[PDB]
Amino acid sequence: LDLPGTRILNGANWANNSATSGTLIIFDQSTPGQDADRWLIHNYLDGYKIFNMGSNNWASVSRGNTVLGVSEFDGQTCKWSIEYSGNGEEFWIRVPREGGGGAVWTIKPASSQGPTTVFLDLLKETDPNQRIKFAV
Amino acid sequence: SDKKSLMPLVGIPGEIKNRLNILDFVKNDKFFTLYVRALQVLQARDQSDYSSFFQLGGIHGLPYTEWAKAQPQLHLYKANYCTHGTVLFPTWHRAYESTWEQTLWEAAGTVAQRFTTSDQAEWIQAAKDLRQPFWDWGYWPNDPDFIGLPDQVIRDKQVEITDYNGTKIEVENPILHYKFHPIEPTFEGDFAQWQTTMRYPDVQKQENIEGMIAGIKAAAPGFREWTFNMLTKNYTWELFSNHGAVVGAHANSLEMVHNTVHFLIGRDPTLDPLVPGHMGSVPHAAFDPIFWMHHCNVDRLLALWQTMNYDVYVSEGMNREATMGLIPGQVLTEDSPLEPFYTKNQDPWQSDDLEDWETLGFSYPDFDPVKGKSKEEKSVYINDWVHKHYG
Ligand SMILES: O=c1cccccc1O
Ligand SMILES: [Cu+2]
Ligand SMILES: [Cu+2]
Ligand SMILES: [Ho]
Repeated sequence: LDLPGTRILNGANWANNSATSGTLIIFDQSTPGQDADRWLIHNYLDGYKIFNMGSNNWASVSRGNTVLGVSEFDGQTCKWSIEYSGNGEEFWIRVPREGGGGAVWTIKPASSQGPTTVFLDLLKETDPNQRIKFAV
Repeated sequence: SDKKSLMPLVGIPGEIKNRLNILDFVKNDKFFTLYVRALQVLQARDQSDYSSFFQLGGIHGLPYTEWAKAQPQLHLYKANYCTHGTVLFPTWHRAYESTWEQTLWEAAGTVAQRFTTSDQAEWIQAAKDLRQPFWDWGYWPNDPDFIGLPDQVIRDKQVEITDYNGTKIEVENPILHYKFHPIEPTFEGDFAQWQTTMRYPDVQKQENIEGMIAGIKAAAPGFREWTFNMLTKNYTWELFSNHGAVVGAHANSLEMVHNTVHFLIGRDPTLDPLVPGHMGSVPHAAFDPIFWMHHCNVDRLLALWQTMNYDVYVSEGMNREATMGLIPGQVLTEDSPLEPFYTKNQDPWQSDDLEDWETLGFSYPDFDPVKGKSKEEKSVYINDWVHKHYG
């Protein structure tokens, strides 16, 4: 009867996060531990909060323009906007900013040769590395 | 921030008044005149007007445009507003029904002013006391000759009302069909070929009204049995509200029973291949005036179940299909937004807000005898009334 949550995908690669600061949100095609690839997205205020069923970590804005998982919920860094991209079933996850224009999730490696984690850059409507689809 | 909605959902102000059974409703000469007239006004209104029959009907499914929004979005997700097969099914349609009802009410108010007879005080009073009627498709009085829908709803091409100077007049039945002006450009296939809403179409793409009526009668005992089960066999919200992830998994739910009623007006099940009418299809359904009567009884049956299973409400469930307000792959709770419906304070309506149905300005005859009593007393009495009525 338990909820399955969802998979946060980028193309074919799915999002995952392990326990243990603030851990990285790795986008690949191999799940590290149980439920590391399942996310629960509830509405939060006028945005959304994102929770990992495997590590119990929240997707957070972290000092240094990266998206890490954190243990304790923090409303200043754990709320997100999820806006439709305009094509397919692809979405932008967005840092809620005064009136809009906030930085969006970007799936690219840190300094090349992987691993492909989540970062924060300005939205480029054509950039495939920013498109996010969800699958239950 | 500012205004998000040009037409907030507020319901009906003043005294709480009942949504009546359609069979008794049509016998009320004043209520029926007002309904038909109000309906005439909404249907005549420009289809770009967000307070028109088309726009209000067009919220449910097609077209995929924003309804009464002050500012457009950058990238609009083209999909249905209505949530089907999720925990938010009965609650969303409560909001949807009242959105309709407040527009019908506000239109009828201006009609009652037009009357020039001496009994206009009784007209002005009837206009506020007006509500959307329901169709009790679960009550079969043990009569194979019985139909829960009067002739003014499913047969009459012309209905009798009272003109503003007391004279009886015949007018085109606005409850029977709705004429598009024009046909929606995004309507594809068969629905791009119908100038009016169509019920129970035959092989030659035309209405089979007599075949529709035979089919309702023949399933009327089977629906008594099914409604009775649905109300007294479901004890959790999950099994009562949605038909299930794989359609046909929750046979007992309100939605699943509610589904087969849509096809009774909309779809002949013996045809190969299927030729659905408007009511037989989700993205076109809410253009048929009978939709509001069917969904008034859905809201009624939800209210009856609520009385029995009190303080048992929206439970968390997944949202698999993307609607125009709901993200694909998110969780849905009592706090989840019911687009495109907004409160007088410009907040998205939530299930939580509309749990107590009277907050929207209506009740149901069933609840007259237990007014003021406790949840427990209303619980006992109604569970007897369901047993007396649908048993
Ligand atoms: O109108 C409908 C038609 C077909 C199937 C499911 C649900 C509906 O609400
Ligand atoms: Cu619906
Ligand atoms: Cu329906
Ligand atoms: Ho709420």
